[PDB]
Amino acid sequence: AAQKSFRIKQKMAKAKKQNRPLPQWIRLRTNNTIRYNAKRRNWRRTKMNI
Amino acid sequence: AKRTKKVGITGKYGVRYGSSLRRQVKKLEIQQHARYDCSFCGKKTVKRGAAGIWTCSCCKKTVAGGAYTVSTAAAATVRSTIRRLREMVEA
Amino acid sequence: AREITDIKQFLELTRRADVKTATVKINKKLNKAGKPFRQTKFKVRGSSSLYTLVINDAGKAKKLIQSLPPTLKVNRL
Amino acid sequence: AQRVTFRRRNPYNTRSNKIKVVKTPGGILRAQHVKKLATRPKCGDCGSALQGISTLRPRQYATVSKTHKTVSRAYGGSRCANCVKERIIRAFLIEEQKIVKKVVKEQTEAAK
Amino acid sequence: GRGAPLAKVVFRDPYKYRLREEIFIANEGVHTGQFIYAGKKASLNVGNVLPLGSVPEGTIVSNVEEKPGDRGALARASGNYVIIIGHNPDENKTRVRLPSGAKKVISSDARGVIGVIAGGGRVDKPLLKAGRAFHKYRLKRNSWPKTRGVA
Amino acid sequence: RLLAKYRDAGKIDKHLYHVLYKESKGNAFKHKRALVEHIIQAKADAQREK
RNA sequence: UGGUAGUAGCAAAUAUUCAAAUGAGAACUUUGAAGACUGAAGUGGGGAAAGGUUCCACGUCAACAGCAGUUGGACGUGGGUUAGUCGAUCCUAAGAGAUGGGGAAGCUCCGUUUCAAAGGCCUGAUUUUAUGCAGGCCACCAUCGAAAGGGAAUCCGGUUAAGAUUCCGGAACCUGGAUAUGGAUUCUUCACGGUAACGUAACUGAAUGUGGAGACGUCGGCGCGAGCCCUGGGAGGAGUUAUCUUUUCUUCUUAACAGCUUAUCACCCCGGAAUUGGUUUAUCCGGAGAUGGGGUCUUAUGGCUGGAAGAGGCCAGCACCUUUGCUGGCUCCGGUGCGCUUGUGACGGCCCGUGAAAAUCCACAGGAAGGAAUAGUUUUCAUGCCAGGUCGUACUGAUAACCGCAGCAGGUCUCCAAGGUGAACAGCCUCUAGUUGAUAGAAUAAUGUAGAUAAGGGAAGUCGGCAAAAUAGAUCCGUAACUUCGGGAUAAGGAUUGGCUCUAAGGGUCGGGUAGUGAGAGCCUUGGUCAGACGCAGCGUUGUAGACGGCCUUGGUCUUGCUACAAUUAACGAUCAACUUAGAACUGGUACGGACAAGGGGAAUCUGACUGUCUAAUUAAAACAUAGCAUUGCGAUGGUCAGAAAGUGAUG
Repeated sequence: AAQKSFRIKQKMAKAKKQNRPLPQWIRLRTNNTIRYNAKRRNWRRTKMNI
Repeated sequence: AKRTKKVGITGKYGVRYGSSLRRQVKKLEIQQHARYDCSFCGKKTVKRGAAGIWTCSCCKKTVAGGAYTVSTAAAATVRSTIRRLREMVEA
Repeated sequence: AREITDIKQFLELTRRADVKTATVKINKKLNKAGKPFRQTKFKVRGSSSLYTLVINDAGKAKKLIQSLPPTLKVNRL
Repeated sequence: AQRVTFRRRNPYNTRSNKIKVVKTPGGILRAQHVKKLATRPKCGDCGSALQGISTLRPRQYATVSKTHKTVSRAYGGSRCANCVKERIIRAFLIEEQKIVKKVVKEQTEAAK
Repeated sequence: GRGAPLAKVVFRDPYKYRLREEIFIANEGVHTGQFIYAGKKASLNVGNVLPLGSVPEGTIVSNVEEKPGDRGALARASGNYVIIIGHNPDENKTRVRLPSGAKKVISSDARGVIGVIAGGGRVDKPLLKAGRAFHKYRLKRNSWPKTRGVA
Repeated sequence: RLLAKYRDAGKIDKHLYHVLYKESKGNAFKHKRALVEHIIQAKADAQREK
């Protein structure tokens, strides 16, 4: 941490690209129940445990 | 002067440890920290480290000896026994 | 990184076919305690180190500037 | 004063991580990491450092010419001179004394 | 962790050209540069190592083998020694006296080095403080301090 | 080093050097001036015994 | 979902104020002006562990920031981490763990060099031979395990909204591989010099062996070096000026690398010692050869030069809607040290503690093999050429970025380190740096918490002087019983302590002559000789300076050979930095360790000898430990103990 292996950084890359809200166009789509993103992992609330 | 009356070097221990024990440790530190004659170079330069080891300061030698003195009294007789025993092989 | 005292060694270096760049630097320093005078430094770039030549008397320096081969690219100051 | 920092990423005061403080041409104090000090080669027999040998770290000795690693005697960069002198004297005199051991037993074995 | 000092005696390998270094327990009074003679016909001087069938009785040897070739079992700690008190040349046995005062008959092909063991009189000095016993037992094993089982 | 340079100037011989050196190793000399006075004292004594 | 209740409360960390800007709206945002704080064992600069985007920018104010909000470690959208040299990679440590084997119904257990036929290395065979075969050797015997141990290699300056020992400019070095050009050697084929210690840019060398480096505790003082601190002269810029002050602050810097040179230590040669002598703060050395004289060596260091002033720094001018500068200067000469920190050299103390290993690299012994000159050898000499892969790199490292459910007065390893007082890294105040954040306003009742101060008496309070008070720094005097003779002891108990003007002591560096002479190895100067050259200036012109100087000199030009006189005596004269100690007057509303800091002591008893250790969240003790004493078992086909077993295991 500040000096890392590669595997942990690869999972941080995935944890970055998932840390975003819904696309705005899905809420218009037919038969939609998804109203927000129920998996927003912040860094002040949830530690991902690698 | 003579700064201590009867403790000597064991005055570094102080008031602790009894009197007979400090007298007993004195008896062996006067042998241990002393400076002995080297039998080969003839110089009084033998000091010890590392109990049982007597390194000459000059002359590079090292005598494995007694732990506090260069050759203890129960050892220096043994070689005289050897001096008795090796003479009977020839005569 | 090196310093050269000889002149003919420097002339041997300027024709060594790796030396593509040289430069002439003109310093303004003072002799023994009194007077300002003109020092020059000839720096040839060998491919490993940068050789120099320190000339204090400029009466050798004008002859030496003339004595450089003209195929050598010279940065003047 | 100007308080300085480590340059590498090792924060502890180990034997590898030593620091000199140097003024740099920008005027500022800055740290310089200093390699451990090289030790002189020693005689294997008398323990004295033997002279004529450049004192370098052990992989520096492959960057150097052979005359900074050697003196011009037999047993040059390995043993100090006196010991070499002694192992000539001894190695002469016994190989004279042994010849005495070959001249006594030509006569004592013959006069028996 | 050992009261006696060692002795790194170096021998010539008889079958390949090299030197083999061997760690004896130093007897008392072996200066460095002493030639140490291992073997049957070796003379009887302080530091030589000999078979027990080659020495006379009353000889004060140490580092003596139990069975011939286990390389130094009996009488190794500092100050100690065994004393050959008799021979039995029939079926080549030797009767010795161990440091505890137990007499014992062993084989006369076992090897003992002549002389008492260097470092003698090590426990005649008091160990005055607890820290000195700590620094004694930090180099042997974890057997200190001993809590009483009544406590 | 004052005894050293007085010997190197030849003002004092080496016998009195080896006496006054071991005396200076004790107290025997409160300062520089007392030692100069003690040099001149013993030198005048050996001069009167000459 | 209530009553409770719009109450308990949002009070530790000395602390905020004024004006302007944005805005619907500023106790809280931004700038400026004040005022303070941490005060360099910092509320400062970097990091390890940990977090993972929080770093940085634009926009937004629903929710969160237990008040506020136009602000944010929030929300929305994007941007950002560049390495041959930093680390990981490689090595082994305590240890883990295959293979061979041995158990176990089996999951799996033991063991790690072991009851195992456990593999590669260079030369020859080549011109079927592709690189197999004929040998000569050698035997170690997996693998993992330390981004704090071992280790091949870099630094400076600049640069971005966020990266830099990584990018850019310059300057280097290491490893691996190629081949040439020189130089060296050679018909004395595989170098010479030095009495020697050893030196030279080079100066064959296999298998095998040996040695060195890697390789190393801790404490103490001494020497040297670096950086900081302090200080003098000089060259700039700012502040103060009612008065005074040659004033107060600030800038004046130099890297990696390379060449030459040098300091202890060590060694060689001549030489010979007692009328014992060298010599350290610390007492060790010398006929196993001192002191003395002359040398050799190492180079962390230091110095000079190159890098490199063309860099950075501090100023000045001419300007410039803006872009962007351009032109100039200077950047110099020193000194001190029980100073602070740090590195090291030689020592000295300590031990029934004597204080890692391997990789890697080098050297020597050895002599296989190969090599001459019409030229073969030489890449551990100079130069040149080519290449250096992968992964990490942003930021915080904490009274908001980690863990404690939280933006929790807790907890978490380390480096740097300023001025004054002062013994001090104590407390107290300031500089560089960073903050000004911890809901506010008004009053200031009871009872609280935190700090105080009290007439007279003095523990009479109380289970008990519990809590406070009192002493306390330094200097000088004086110090009992008892004792293991070391202590007890800062025992007890007294006396001083400012400011000012002085006095005495405590140290260094060079000079030890007059006269006649040589070189005054300064040669000045008058004269030139011709390198009299660089460069300036002007319409090769034919003017400028000759660097105002190698070279030749008629001498007035404070270092001296040789002797004269006789040189020698008291040992001096000049001169410069340190502070320490002792005393005297004089003076102050009798004060003066003026704040801070900072022992109460004695007479005894019970108990444990002591230093130490534990019930982390009620027990820190007379308990546990301890050294000391004593006992018991055991001679390894063993004593104590483990295992479900084993061709097992701990002490070992």
